[PDB]
Amino acid sequence: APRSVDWREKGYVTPVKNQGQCGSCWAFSATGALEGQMFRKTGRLISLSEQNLVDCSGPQGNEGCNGGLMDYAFQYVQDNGGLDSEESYPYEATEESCKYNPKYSVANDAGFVDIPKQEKALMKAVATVGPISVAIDAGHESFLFYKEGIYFEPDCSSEDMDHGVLVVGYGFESTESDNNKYWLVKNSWGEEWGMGGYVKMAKDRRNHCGIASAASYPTV
Ligand SMILES: *[C@@H](O)[C@H](CC(C)C)NC(=O)[C@@H](NS(=O)(=O)c1ccc(F)cc1)C(C)C
Repeated sequence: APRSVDWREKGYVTPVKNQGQCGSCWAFSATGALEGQMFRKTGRLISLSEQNLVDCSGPQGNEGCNGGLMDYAFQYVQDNGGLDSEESYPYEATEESCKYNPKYSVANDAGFVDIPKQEKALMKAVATVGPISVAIDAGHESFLFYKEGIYFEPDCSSEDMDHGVLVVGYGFESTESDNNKYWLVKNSWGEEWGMGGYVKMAKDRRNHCGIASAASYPTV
């Protein structure tokens, strides 16, 4: 792979969003990955509806504000034949009945790819595909309070992830030979969290916080 990647600079990434007090992280992770792949296919970046996924993707296994998986969201888009735009189907931070309208669909996918569970494969996918949906262990106050720099939490688990986010690139701080490496991660807690809503997460430390444990992207 390249030494560093940032897909924001290539037009693949919408602004940071805010899931509110709803356990819909998986929906924001899924729309981010689909936004990236639809841009790769068409050259147009269009913000996608998390509310459409929250309300409508139960049949694929999601549970609205009580949690879900990005792969189940990619399966819904395939099954349904579409996903509405954010503008047409705005986010309400609470589960409601399904109001999908095909007139306003702006995305589709034909399934998904699960990445092998290690960071060299994750890096290859980020470099060759675009932004990648991942699950991490975010369940520490250090993550809530993160401000800047490379996040490393001694008690992070590589097995027990609870929060879905989006890898948009990677790189290094300091001189290269220090191996001060990070994943560039878009969160869905608003731009006041973190570094404008982003976090750099420890890279190449044996899958810190599980970032390579449940990584995937949609096939468009
Ligand atoms: C993010 O907002 C979600 C918060 C949970 C506590 C509702 N996290 C998830 O949906 C996670 N998916 S899951 O399948 O692991 C899960 C975990 C705990 C739950 F209570 C429900 C579902 C995340 C890994 C996407």
